[PDB]
Amino acid sequence: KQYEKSENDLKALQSVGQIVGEVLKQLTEEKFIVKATNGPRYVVGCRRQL
Amino acid sequence: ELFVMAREHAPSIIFMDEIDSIGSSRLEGGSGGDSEVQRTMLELLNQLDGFEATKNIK
Amino acid sequence: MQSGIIHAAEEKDWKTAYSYFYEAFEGYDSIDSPKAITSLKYMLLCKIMLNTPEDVQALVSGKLALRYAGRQTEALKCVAQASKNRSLADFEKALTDYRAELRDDPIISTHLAKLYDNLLEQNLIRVIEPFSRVQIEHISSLIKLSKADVERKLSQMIL
Amino acid sequence: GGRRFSEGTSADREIQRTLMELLNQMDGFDTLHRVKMIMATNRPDTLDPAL
Amino acid sequence: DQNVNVKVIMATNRADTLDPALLRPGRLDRKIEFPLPDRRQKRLIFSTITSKMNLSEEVD
Amino acid sequence: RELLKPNASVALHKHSNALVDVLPPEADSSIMMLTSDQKPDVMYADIGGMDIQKQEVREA
Amino acid sequence: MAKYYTRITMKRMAQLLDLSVDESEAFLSNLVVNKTIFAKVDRLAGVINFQRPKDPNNLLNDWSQKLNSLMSLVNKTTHLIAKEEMIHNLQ
Repeated sequence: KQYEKSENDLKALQSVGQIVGEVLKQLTEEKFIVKATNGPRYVVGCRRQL
Repeated sequence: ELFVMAREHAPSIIFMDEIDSIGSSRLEGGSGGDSEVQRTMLELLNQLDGFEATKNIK
Repeated sequence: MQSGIIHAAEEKDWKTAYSYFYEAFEGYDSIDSPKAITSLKYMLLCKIMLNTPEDVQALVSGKLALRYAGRQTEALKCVAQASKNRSLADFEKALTDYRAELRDDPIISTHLAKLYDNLLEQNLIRVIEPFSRVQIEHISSLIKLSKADVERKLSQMIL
Repeated sequence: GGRRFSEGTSADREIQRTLMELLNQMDGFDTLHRVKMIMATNRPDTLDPAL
Repeated sequence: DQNVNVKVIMATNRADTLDPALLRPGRLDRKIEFPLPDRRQKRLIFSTITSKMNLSEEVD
Repeated sequence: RELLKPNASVALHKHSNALVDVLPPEADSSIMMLTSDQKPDVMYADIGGMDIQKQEVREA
Repeated sequence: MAKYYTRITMKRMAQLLDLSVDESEAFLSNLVVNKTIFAKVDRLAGVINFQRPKDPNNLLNDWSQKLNSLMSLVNKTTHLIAKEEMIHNLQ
């Protein structure tokens, strides 16, 4: 039980606390404009699994 | 501040239009918020440095 | 009366137009003028426009209508009858006599053209839709015209 | 909810702005049907003449 | 301004709403005034709105 | 690089330092809009009144 | 019936329904209005056409679709074939 918990815990440890944002305008699927919570607005992509 | 910037990139003509539609307690300070500013600017600038008979930022 | 014409023909607000025409009618009853009869047309006209022909029949206000009775009063009812029947022919006949009335006020001319044309269009859509190579007798019969008359009018429509 | 004010503190510009929102929601492009509001107020002469 | 779009439309409910930079003669060519008390309008508002919702037989 | 110069949104790299592409001035907008949603309890048709005013709005 | 047969004569349809040509015509008039399936029916008696526009466009798109699937099929089948081919382990 602890093995599963720790293995899943390593995957949490390598993984950061990723930037949360909001969609300012979706131009198309491949270019989305976001307002990131760190400050600077970014152009981001999307994964196809969404 | 306005004089130093104007002086740096000189000459300048500072066109102060004193419509004086500001306040209701700035019209008891000089009869315009802008007119209070203009009195400050006028008296100071006349006298300032050599800029009275070397004045060129009107 | 006049605010109603602009609303009805140009801006297409029949509701606001109806309401205008009522107020106008009330004011007209004291006098006799050509203006008074133009008010009578319009109230009836709004109903026909709605495409309920029953309302037209329910509504009739005889107060200005009887004075002026002749061709102008009857026209609004005949047009309604025609819409109800789904006959192009009733509409077709009526229109020729009526052309002086069409010239007199703009509102009637334009809306009657919409109605005639609309009616032809309704009748035709149902006739084509399940039959390709449909018989001439069948279009003559649904529209309610003679065989020669429908083909002629159709020629224009194809174009 | 207040008024225009704003020949004073940074609080004064802030009340007029917040007031703008209450106006829209009541009716000014958004109409009450999806959300409904009852406002409990101490002094009704504080609010806007519009409100 | 002078675009396919409507130019900025503004409303003010006070004489202290405005700013002299906005106010300046040489910015406003147009002045839209607005009355509202007239006897005519009152009848017109009532009949159109009454007509919007359903008609009764006690309609006057 | 001739459609580069207007003031509009654009993309730059953090540290691969290139103006990689250009983007429409449309992008960058956090403002919402209701074209006619949560519809006001008025219309031009649902009044008849403010006739004198009906010319002043129509034009503007 | 309408979905399978692109084309039937009016006459053949009567034999199929076991109702006369005139009765079938009236049924189709009602059917097309409900819009359960589109039909074109003639009073001439020539043909009843179901799902045909009479454009070359239909034939051009249809023609392409059959060829497009086929290529995909050959490449997948051979992967399994490779296993059979080895022999002396099945037999």
